[PDB]
Amino acid sequence: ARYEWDLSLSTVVSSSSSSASDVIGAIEFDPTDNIVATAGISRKIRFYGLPSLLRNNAVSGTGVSFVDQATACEYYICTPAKLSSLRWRPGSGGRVIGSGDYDGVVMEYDLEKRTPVFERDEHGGRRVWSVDYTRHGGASTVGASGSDDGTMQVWDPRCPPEESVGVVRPAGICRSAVCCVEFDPSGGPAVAVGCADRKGYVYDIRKLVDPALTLQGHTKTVSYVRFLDGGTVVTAGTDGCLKLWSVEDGRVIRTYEGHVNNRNFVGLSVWRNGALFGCGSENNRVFVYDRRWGKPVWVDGFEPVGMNSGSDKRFVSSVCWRQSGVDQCTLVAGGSDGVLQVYVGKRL
Amino acid sequence: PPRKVLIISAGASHSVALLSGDIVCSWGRGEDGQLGHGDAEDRPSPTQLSALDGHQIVSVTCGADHTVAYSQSGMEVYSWGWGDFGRLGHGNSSDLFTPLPIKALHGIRIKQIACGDSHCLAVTMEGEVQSWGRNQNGQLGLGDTEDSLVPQKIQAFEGIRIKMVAAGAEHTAAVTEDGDLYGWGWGRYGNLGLGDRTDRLVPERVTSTGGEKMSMVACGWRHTISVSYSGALYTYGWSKYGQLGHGDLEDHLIPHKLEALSNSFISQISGGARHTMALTSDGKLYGWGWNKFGQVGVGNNLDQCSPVQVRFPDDQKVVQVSCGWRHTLAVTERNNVFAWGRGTNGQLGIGESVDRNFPKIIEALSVDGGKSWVSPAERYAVVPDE
Repeated sequence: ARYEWDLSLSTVVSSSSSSASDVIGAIEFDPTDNIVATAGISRKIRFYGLPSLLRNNAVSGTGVSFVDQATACEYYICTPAKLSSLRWRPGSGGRVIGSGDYDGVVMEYDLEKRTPVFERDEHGGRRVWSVDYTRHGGASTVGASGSDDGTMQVWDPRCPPEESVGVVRPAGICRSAVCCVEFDPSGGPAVAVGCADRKGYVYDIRKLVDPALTLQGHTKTVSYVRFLDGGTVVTAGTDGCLKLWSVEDGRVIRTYEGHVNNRNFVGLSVWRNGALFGCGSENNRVFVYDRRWGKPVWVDGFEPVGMNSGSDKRFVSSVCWRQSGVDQCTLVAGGSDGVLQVYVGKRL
Repeated sequence: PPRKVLIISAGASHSVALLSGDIVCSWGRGEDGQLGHGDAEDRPSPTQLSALDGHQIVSVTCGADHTVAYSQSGMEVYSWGWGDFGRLGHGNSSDLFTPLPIKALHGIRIKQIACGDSHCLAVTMEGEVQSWGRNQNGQLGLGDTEDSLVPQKIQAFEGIRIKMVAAGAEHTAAVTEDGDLYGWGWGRYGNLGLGDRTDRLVPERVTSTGGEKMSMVACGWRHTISVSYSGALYTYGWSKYGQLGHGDLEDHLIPHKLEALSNSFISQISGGARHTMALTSDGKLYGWGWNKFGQVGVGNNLDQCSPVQVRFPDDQKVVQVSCGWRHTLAVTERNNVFAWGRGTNGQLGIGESVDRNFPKIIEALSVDGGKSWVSPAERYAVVPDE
């Protein structure tokens, strides 16, 4: 087990102002990695210019920089429903961001006009847990949503929203929820889903009728699936573990344990260039694993001022790496209280 | 003998009713606290809101994910549900899962409460208006865009007795006792009736009303409905879903009379997010607009750009109607309650999680056939378990 990264808390974004619940359920970078969008229970998609956020609020030495929400947030979009998920739409030049919500609705917003441009309600009103888009498709991009109704649905955002390019029900008879959907980030044909039947599945987006690859070993719902590369995917389960899988044969390569996750979505993000897996934890911790070892290489336990009070046990509810990092990495974590924690890392 | 249903109100995903003996009941989505039972559970059937028993509640009103009730005898206003932007009026932004009194309104003579999606207004017996909650587009009428966590008087109405108000997603409208019509808040899609696309931070009189005095008003996400002393019905704003009801999908920046209903005298109106209901003097219910979930009640799921009569067993007359975001409720002359539209969270009150496109009787209400806070980790971002 090698400890190769100096990964340290740089910035904390918090609100003095609002007592509203503000669990962060989704954190995503735009295609340039200049913008971070967050969303969750508070029906607000918030945007942050991350380099400028850190540059304009820097402190001396190794201290942590504390920034108020009103200072940190460039702007936000009020939405009709609680958000489960966010994804920027490729091929739109960072102009369009998609969301899934607790009304079962997929929305797309144009950020140049701040207006909704796409609205799809085809999951019977069952919650949408996850949204994604195919990569390197250009004009052929398609979106997909996974929902409590037990389907992953594939739709063309240029067509009328009532239409569908495909629909799969991975869990079969019991129709268990599809909790996560993820397209191959390098543009291959694989699309991975995680389901409440405790399994992951890998389909061929070009031909959804072809038999899925089944990822079987979790003992609880698969809450997340993320690609490491064209040949491997990482799942998270509410059995308290992550698992690395071969896409070629479906075997478990490695299981990762040490964090606490038996109930909530706590986030999973895979930094593909560094082969590092980040996730939240229900004991208010951020965990990072290296692909090579099943024990965490790094944990952080930041506690915002005044957390102790209140009987609500704060947890880390979302994480997201900056994918374009190679010699530097950036990990953004979101708390169940709406606090953002920005970690920056360089090699030791 | 079932209690008479006195008041029905529909929210974004929930429904509330007031019955004789001042009994409040609530059903539908409960995850945000909007049912007021002290838990975050949905309720598929009308469920008595026990915390308000004996409080002499005389009125209930749904916002989107919040609810307000008031007692004229107790001189107390109560609110609960989702609390962001101060829409509950308690001086903070906290969620509530049980009713709490709005202290600022204690001892005030309240004649009406209107609940927009994220703001509220109270009209007093003396015709004054206080507002609170979200104000980003000026919908509180206070002359700024700062949200207000407590009720504040609209100073622009001093000397102007207000008959009633209505609130949409981000705009507000009002009618005076003299018959003047007003609009303010978000005006991008013409729903203020002022002839331009500009928001208004204070009430602005609609100068082009066809020369008629307006008796009632109601609001949706991007449209507004008004009814004249003559009983003529006017709609204005966006009509992408046909919610204006004029036979086309054209915008209207000023009140436009709905000619197909000139035959009838409109006695009540209600605005959904994107659909519309009008009740005639005869008890005929007409609906139009967004119908994807069947919330127009005319037996299909195609949008309706012109009024269509909603049909009830034995053509019993309707005496009350209330639109939510995606469903509709109605009370008939036979003391029956009907619901239709989206029912995923049980808001139709018929023990289901299904949509319906024609009226369905709520058997629990018809003659014919606990904690203030719930931790977010128990009700949001919970991984489906099995």
